Amino acid sequence: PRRAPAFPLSDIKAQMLFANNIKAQQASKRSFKEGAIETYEGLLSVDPRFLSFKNELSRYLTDHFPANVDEYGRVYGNGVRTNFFGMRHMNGFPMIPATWPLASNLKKRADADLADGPVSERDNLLFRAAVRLMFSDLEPVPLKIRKGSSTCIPYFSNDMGTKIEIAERALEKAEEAGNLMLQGKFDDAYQLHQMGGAYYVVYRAQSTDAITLDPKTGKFVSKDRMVADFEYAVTGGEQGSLFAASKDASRLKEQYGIDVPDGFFCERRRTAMGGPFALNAPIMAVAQPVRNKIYSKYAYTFHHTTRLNKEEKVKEWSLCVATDVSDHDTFWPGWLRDLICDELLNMGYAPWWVKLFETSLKLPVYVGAPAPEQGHTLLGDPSNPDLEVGLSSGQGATDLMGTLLMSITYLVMQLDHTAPHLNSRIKDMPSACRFLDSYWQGHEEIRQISKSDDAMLGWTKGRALVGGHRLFEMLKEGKVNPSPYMKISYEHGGAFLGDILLYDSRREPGSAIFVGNINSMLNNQFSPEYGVQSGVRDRSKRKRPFPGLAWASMKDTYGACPIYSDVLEAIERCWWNAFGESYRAYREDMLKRDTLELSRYVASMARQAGLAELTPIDLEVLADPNKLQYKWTQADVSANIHEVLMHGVSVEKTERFLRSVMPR
Ligand SMILES: [Mg+2]
Repeated sequence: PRRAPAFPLSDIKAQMLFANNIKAQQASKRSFKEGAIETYEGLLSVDPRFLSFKNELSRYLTDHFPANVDEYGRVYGNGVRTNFFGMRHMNGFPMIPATWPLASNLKKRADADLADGPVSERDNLLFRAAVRLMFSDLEPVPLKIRKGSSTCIPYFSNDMGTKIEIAERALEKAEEAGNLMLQGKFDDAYQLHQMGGAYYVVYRAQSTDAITLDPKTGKFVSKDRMVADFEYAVTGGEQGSLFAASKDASRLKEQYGIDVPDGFFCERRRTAMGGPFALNAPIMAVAQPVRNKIYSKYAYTFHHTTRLNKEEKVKEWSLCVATDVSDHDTFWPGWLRDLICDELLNMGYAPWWVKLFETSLKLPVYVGAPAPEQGHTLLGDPSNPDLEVGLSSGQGATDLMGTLLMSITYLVMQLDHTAPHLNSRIKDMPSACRFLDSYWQGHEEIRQISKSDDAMLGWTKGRALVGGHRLFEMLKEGKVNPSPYMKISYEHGGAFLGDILLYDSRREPGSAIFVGNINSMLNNQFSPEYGVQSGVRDRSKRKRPFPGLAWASMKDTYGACPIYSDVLEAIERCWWNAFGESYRAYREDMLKRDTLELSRYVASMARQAGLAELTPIDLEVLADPNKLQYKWTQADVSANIHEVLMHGVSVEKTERFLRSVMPR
C-alpha cells in the first residue's frame, strides 16, 4: 500500500535540499554525534560526583516519598506520581538507534481502529466550526522569530538579519509560490522561493524517562522505547521491524572511558523536525494572529498561565477527567489537514496560501543520523509532496493543529458518552459555530481546558454529569477506546500543563488544588535537555540563556508541592555528600551571576537593576525558552523579556501580507 520513495544524500533530490555553504553542507553530512552535556558551567552530566549524587538522591526520595496516586489516577497526599529514578540518565548519550520517522501513518491509524475521516455529519460540522472560529476575524501582528533558530532547508542560517530578509522575501513571494504549487510546479516554487523541499530531522533528548527498580533482583530496568527501522518507516509498517532501542550505557566505558554506575541509562531520543523557513514564514504570519484570537476570545479553554488560573476553572466543576493521548504527533490525521484546507477555502482564504499550508503538512523528510553508520536519506519526493507523517514538529502551526484536533476530539467524547441532549444544538454550520463559541468560552455544562495533547475535561451539575462518571469508569477499566479519532486513556496522576491536580480525602475538584510537579523541578535542575552552550557568546541564542534565574522562580513554581522543603533538604544533604559544597549557595552564586548578565540584554535594565520587575514566568522562560514553545505564550511574558528571546519582521510588511491572504 505504497512505499515512500527514498533518496540517498548523493541523489540530486537530496543535494538540492542543501545550499552551497558550509553550514548547510555540514547539516547534510552530520554523522551520529554523542557526548556528555555541560549540565552547568564546568560540570559534565557524567561527572562521578554528580552521578553519585543522582544515585543517592533518586534512591532516598523514592524510598521516603512513594507515589500517592489512587485507582482513578488521582494524585493525593505527598503530590508524587512515580519514583524519582527518571534522573538516572547519562545526559547527552542517546538510546541506539533512534526511530526512522513513519512516512505514512494511514496503516498505523487503521490498525489502531481510528477513523479515516469525521464519523458523522455532526463531527464534520464541529471540526469545520473550529476552523471558522479560529481563523475568522484575525488582527495582524509582527512575525516573531526565535533568536539563534535555524532557517533549516536550504540555507541553515542562524543569523537574525538573514532570517528577517528570508521572512520578508517569503511574505512578498508567497503568492507567486502558492500559485506555482497550485499548478503542480513544486520544484519551481522551491527553486525560486525555497518553499518546499523537506523537513530536516533533528533527534532531541527526552532527558528523563521511566526507570523502575526490580525488587526481585535489585537491578534497575529502563522503559523500553519502540523504534522503527528504515523498512518499517517507508512502508508505513507493512514491512520491516518495530523493536526496543538500546538504552544500555555499559558501552560508554569501552567507547569513551566513562565510568558508568549501576542503573544509569542512555537517554530517550525523540524525532523533531525543522521546517524550511521560507515556507514557515507565511504560515507563522497567520498562526500568531490565530493564537492571539483563541487565547483572548477563547481564553477559558485555551489560555493557561498559573496554577491558580487553572484552579479557578476546575474548582467550579463537579467532575474533572485528566486525559492522556497516545503518540499524538504520529497519529495526527492527514484527513484533518485536508478538512482544514477545504474549510479555509470555503471561508474565502487565498487559495495560494491554503496550498502552502496544505504542502507544509505533506512535505518529505530528510533523515540525518538515527545511529552510527545510518541515515542521510530523504524520505518522499519533493517534486510531489505526498507524505502522511502525522504532525511535523517544525510546521509553523503545530500547536494549533494539535489543539484543533484535540479540542474537538474531547468535545465529541463528551457528546457521545455524556451529553446526547446537546446534539440538537448542532444542526448546520451557523448552529455548530454558535454552540462551539459558547462551549469554548466555558458557558456549557460540559467544559474543557486543553493545549494540544494535554487536557482536563469537566462537568458541572446537570444531565451530562451522570454520563461523565460512566465515561471516567470506562477510562479506568481501559477496555474500550472512547474516541474514534485518537487513542484516549486517563492520565496516571492527573496533571495539566506541568501542574498536578492535588485532591484531598473527598476526591472532588471543588477541594482539589493545582501544585507544581516536584519531579519536573528535579528534571529541570539535574537533567536539562541541553548543555549550557558556554561557547555561544550571545546568551539569548542559547537553548538555556540564563540557567541561574530558575532558582529565583523555584519557590513560586514548586513551593506549593507538599514535599517541597523535604526535597530541597534532601538535595542539600546529598550534594554535601557528593561535592562537599552547599547546593543552595552554589545556586545563589549562579543566580547572582545570571542576574548581572541579564541586564546586558534588557535595554530597560541598568548595569545592576536586579530581578524586581520580573515575574516567575519571565524567569522560568529565561532559564528555559522551550517553555515558550509548549507551556506559555508571548502575552504571558513581560514585553521587555520577550524582546530578549525574539525579534520581529515589521507589522507593516505582515499587515500587507495578511490583507492578501484573508477573506474580503
Ligand atoms: Mg495531562
